[PDB]
Amino acid sequence: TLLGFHTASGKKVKIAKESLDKVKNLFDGSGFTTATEFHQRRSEIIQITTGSKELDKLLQGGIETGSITEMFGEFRTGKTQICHTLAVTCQLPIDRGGGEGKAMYIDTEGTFRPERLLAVAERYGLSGSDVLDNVAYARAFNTDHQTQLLYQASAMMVESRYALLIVDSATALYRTDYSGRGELSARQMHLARFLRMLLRLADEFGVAVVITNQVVAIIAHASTTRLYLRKGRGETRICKIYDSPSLPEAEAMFAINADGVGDAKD
Amino acid sequence: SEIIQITTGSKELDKLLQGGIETGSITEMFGEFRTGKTQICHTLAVTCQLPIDRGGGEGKAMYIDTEGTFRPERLLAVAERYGLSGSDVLDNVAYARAFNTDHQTQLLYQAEDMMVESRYALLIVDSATALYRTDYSGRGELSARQMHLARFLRMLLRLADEFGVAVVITNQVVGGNIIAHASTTRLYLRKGRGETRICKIYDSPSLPEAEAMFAINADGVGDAKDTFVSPAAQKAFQPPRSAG
Ligand SMILES: Nc1ncnc2c1ncn2[C@@H]1O[C@H](COP(=O)(O)OP(=O)(O)O)[C@@H](O)[C@H]1O
Ligand SMILES: Nc1ncnc2c1ncn2[C@@H]1O[C@H](COP(=O)(O)OP(=O)(O)O)[C@@H](O)[C@H]1O
Ligand code: BEF
Ligand code: BEF
Repeated sequence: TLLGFHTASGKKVKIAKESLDKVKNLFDGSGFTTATEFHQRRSEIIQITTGSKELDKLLQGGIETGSITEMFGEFRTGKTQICHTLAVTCQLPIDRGGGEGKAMYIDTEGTFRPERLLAVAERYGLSGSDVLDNVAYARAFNTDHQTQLLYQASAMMVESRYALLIVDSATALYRTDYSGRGELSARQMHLARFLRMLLRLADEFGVAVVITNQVVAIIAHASTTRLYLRKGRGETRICKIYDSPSLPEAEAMFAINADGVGDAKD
Repeated sequence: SEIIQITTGSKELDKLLQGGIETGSITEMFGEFRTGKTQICHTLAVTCQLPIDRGGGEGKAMYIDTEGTFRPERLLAVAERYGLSGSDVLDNVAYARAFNTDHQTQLLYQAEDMMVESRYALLIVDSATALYRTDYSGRGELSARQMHLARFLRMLLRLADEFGVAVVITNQVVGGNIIAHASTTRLYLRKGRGETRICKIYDSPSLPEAEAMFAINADGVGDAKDTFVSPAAQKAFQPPRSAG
């Protein structure tokens, strides 16, 4: 039993046994409506801002809740920085572009820094002590611990209201392919079950699931929105819509300032 | 009733099918990812509301989605493309999301009564196999799930034969395939070079096995120019207005 889900401040998060028994039936009555009712229901989907105007205009609002957003790219392209920015912007009010919910950060590469959270909170004018208490951080060392963290996340999401679930490099613990053959099936199964559990959580709790994928120079669901991060010339970073059920392939520009994601300061 | 054929939005695809999607039978569209299955379904869900002279079916559309990829924005886009009022187009489409095989099967029971009440012309089952391809670890359940899919296809055939609706099911491609037996028309969608999307008549009792090219523009399919309740879905088929 490793360290479970702690907060960015360091204190341990305690879970009631009723919540554990309430989510064990998970991972195992809707009717016909007119397309107008469903289009209205999609207009009610809370979308979390990213701090960048051009990025929010590219996504027509921001990170959509209820689905999986997969940000992939090369090293030092802004995935972890965008995750740190979202982990604080999700606590903003709905009128300010937030989700009014706590954040959840599953780190697999040891690149979690509460200092960036404090910086972006000072940017948006929030209490630095409150934003660190509304972010449940958990470090994962292997795939089994990752899935156990997902189980603990399902247990936690019922007591308190969460709006964002971050999986920083979900493939970091899976891309340890030092073995020859054989593991390419078991690891694929584990990753597929992990993605399906993420989809189940996103559908059940309406939480925006944002996952990070390292690309050197997977089985994405049809509803998954895929973003590709690339470095341009200078500080200008380019985000492209690789695949989206509702958005066509387009590009936008953004930058990473000391306070997080923003527009390119030319 | 006489057989109506629905315009697919692409001239080459309409001439390939000698009119378009045939009603009363099953049309199985299968292919890889990002091949145009969901986009063709979205285009058909609006083109089936056109008058018979314009290549429509003069009936409401039914969209049973299983992957969360139903966007009425595409319907509004293709309705503006065909010059139809978006309100009447979105009001004549009954949408339902299925989460498991049991729900996907039970939705057709309600669909029967819905087609009894109001006139429907198109029943879309987007990824009818996605909930059945949940092999996961049970990659050999076979007859356990083969009997459920058999009853699902039997109900699809029953509805298509009784109400004369065009049943279009989507299949994802990477004991005997009962889908190949239950489906009359079979289209294979492949990705050529670039936006070159190749649609091939893989099997048809009347249409020859030929191929055609098409693309997915911002207004739908086109040619490369070289318990379970129902609220307002119970309303009758309202013919779409012009709004232009
Ligand atoms: N304290 C900081 N102030 C401003 N920019 C920073 C700071 N720390 C990192 N960055 C920027 O963020 C980028 C790091 O991206 P990161 O998200 O860590 O890559 P990855 O997606 O591989 O995790 C660097 O290019 C750097 O310019
Ligand atoms: N709004 C849009 N404008 C232009 N092209 C689009 C739009 N939405 C999707 N597309 C194109 O349609 C394709 C999606 O095909 P789709 O039918 O969703 O795949 P599948 O058959 O796996 O469901 C993408 O490759 C994309 O290029
Ligand atoms: F911290 Be990362 F995603 F490289
Ligand atoms: F939208 Be899919 F992949 F049918």
